[PDB]
Amino acid sequence: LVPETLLKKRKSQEKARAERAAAVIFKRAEKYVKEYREQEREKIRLARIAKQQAKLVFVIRIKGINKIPPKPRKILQLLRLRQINNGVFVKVTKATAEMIKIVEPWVAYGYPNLKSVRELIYKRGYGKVNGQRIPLTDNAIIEENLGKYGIICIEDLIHEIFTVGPNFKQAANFLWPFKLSNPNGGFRPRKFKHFIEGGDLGNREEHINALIRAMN
Amino acid sequence: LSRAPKYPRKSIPHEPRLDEHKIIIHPLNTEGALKKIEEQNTLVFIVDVKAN
Amino acid sequence: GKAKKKGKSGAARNYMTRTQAVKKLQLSLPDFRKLCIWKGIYPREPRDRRKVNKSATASTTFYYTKDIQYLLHEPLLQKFREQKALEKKISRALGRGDVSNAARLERNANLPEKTGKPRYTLNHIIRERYPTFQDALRDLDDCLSMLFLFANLPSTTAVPAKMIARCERLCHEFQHYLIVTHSLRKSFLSIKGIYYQANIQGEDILWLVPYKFNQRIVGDVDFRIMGTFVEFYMTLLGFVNYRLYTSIGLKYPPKFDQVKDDQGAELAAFSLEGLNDPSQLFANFTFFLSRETPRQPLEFILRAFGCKRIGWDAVLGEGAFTTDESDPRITHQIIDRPGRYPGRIYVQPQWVWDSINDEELKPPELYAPGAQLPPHLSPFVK
Amino acid sequence: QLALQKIEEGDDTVLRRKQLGKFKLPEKDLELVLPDELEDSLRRLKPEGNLLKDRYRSMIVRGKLEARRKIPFRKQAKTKLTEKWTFKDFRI
Amino acid sequence: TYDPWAPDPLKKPKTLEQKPISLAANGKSVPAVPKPTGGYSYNPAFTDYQQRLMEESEKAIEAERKRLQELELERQKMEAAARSAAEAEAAEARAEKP
RNA sequence: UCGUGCCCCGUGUGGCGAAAGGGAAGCCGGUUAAUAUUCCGGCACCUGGAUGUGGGUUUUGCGCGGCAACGCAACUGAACGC
Repeated sequence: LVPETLLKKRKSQEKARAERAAAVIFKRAEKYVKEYREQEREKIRLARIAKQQAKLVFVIRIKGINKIPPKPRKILQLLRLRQINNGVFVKVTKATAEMIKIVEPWVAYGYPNLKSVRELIYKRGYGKVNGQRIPLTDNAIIEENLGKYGIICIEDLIHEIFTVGPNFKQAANFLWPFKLSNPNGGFRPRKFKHFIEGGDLGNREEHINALIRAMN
Repeated sequence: LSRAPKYPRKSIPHEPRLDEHKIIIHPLNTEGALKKIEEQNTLVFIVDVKAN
Repeated sequence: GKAKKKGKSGAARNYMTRTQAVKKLQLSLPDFRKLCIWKGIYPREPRDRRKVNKSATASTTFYYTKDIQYLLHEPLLQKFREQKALEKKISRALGRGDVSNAARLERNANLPEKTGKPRYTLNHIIRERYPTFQDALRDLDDCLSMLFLFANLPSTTAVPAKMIARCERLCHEFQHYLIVTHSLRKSFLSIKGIYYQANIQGEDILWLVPYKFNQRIVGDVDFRIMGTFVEFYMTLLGFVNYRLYTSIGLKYPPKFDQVKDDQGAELAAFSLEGLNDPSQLFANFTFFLSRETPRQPLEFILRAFGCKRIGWDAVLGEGAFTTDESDPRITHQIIDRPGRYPGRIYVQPQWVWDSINDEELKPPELYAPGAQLPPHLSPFVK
Repeated sequence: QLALQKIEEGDDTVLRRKQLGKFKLPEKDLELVLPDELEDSLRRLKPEGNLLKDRYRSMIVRGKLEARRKIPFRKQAKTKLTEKWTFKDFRI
Repeated sequence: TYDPWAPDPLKKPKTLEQKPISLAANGKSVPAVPKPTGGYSYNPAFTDYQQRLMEESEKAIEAERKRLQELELERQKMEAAARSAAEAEAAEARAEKP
């Protein structure tokens, strides 16, 4: 009986228990006609965007049209915005601006401030190691996952994200998409209501920070 | 719900009906009571008929 | 006299179970547990629990009957009933389609997600539960540990984001009072967090703060009852902060700059102005905190022990004395990373802690970059 | 002999045998950095324990509330589904 | 504003003034934040670290010894039950003026 | 914890009505002008409550003995039933 591996086994079991604890209807003809008109409007808008042809933005997936065209679906695939209330950081280039303009009816995006970036990474920060969601509870995870790029701490990660450094792609890919909460869930008469209502298209600029503060 | 009245029905609470000056009236001065004083270490009083 | 019956006096009259207390108060279980936590009703243990209840088990909770009788007169019961009736009226307005009436009635709910404050006001409860300011100062250890823990948590339905922001605001105000009165005494870097010991009006106050990381909300805790504790402690710390600021003759609450807060000023977003020696250990120095150094404890300790010129990297937030690392006015630089400007002392963060614990400046050679640090002793064990 | 037999801060690590609540509190998790995990800097420190769990345990130990377990699913009201009269009386 | 410290029961009952139950074994009141010792430091002294390591090591040895003892007891109980079941099956097979 | 609920049970309905029916428990001696199983002295009992000490039980966890009738200072026992 080696006490070192006994204590190591006890610790491994305790942290395992800790992470386990921490972890057809009828369709209306009006619905059919509305869905066709939505798809024809989306097709016209996408055709117009395709015919027409570095900052930091925060993008939150919101509820929009139920049927999504394949090109916005693929852009949501690469932007990791499948579920509602998922948030990501995006470096603003020409290609990313075109993607954001394409998926505008399903997103709410803007310019996050330093407080929003810091609070998002500190309070809801998860990294993707081995394809798994690991909370950022120490600087060691960042050191062994992004230490080849000179990023050895959470503050280095925040610096890369906020200043949009050379390794912004690596930092944002390491960061898991943020799962933001619904403030309407705390009140029973508005329990089913979505927090962000669609319709306010375009850049919200610095007003995305109100949404981030409310939902983070 | 318990009562939460907007006004008290009685403005002033009435005093104790039976205080000590009404309970004790006067000691008894008869010869039986006077006997009991030294034979029994007992004092005999006339008290109010409602007092226990 | 007439013969007494069994079970009509004694422990049977003395104790009541949780079920009997809830039925006596006509409350729901969450409201009852909330009220018990807020009023200080504690579980009790009878000598023989069968004398109180014949179906009682080892997990049956008992309370004092007199305590439940005292709970019968608490004004928060009518507040609970008024809020329930108002929620019914809001549901009726939403069901009928009166959106303006629903919003107007929702403005009377005083929802924590909108106000940042508890749904129910506990100001009368604070005076009852702390008869003296000394009693409040003696409970400050638990209060500060809970609030400093919850200032770093994500938003839930139990404690919303505006509530968490208010908890952070109250903690910052308390830290500013400690800085301006130089009441901080000891600080310790343990494996669980940072311990702080201060002295306020002759009382020793010790509280533990987590390291700035992601905090795990595990299922082994009752998070909603923790939220009720948070509401009570934030109500207490508001009044404690007001009393201390008025005692040292400062207006309360301090002026708060939302623009600097959104830029990340944290402690620097507060402006303190008047109403209507170990404390000068760092008074002659200019400090520069690097990116990898813990800015909030470093700034708190340096400002409480005398430093007036603290700068840092731009990503650490607004409010630095200087952002240029190459500034010649910088005397000391705190580093924790494995190209040195001459005439500058480069030290690891343990130098500050050891120096303020020993009330004297430590030799900088033992705290150099890449050096094996001296052991960090506990300043509370004699 | 009977008289001499009668003649002959609290520590949260050693608790009393009787429970307060639904269960006796478990032993605390090991809060110790092992020699293979020892580091030489504050930056590489891996913090131990859980402070929220520590506050919850502290309140249970000091007796402000009793230890309860989470109930993930509650028993539902036993009901029976039936078709409404108007939908039953629908004819086409 | 409000600055505190400056028929309904205006007095609290003394049952409320009764102190709460302590779960500590000695019966005394545990502090809300206990004072940390030197062995909990992030960069502790060698003596305190070795003291904590020795205490946790001997506790782990005792726990593993007890666990192996109970595993052996369970194994012996299962073997005795299996032997009794085999004996029962064999007995059933052989039966079938003052 | 979808925290603002869920489960179990069925038996009905209250009061008055006996100083001879039913019913917890006090005897002896003495004492006054006049009361006394009520006063005094001695010696007891019933009902209810709280919480100790001794004794008992338990490492084969909730006693042992007798063939039995049953005994012995103790010697767990809710709902629902007989």
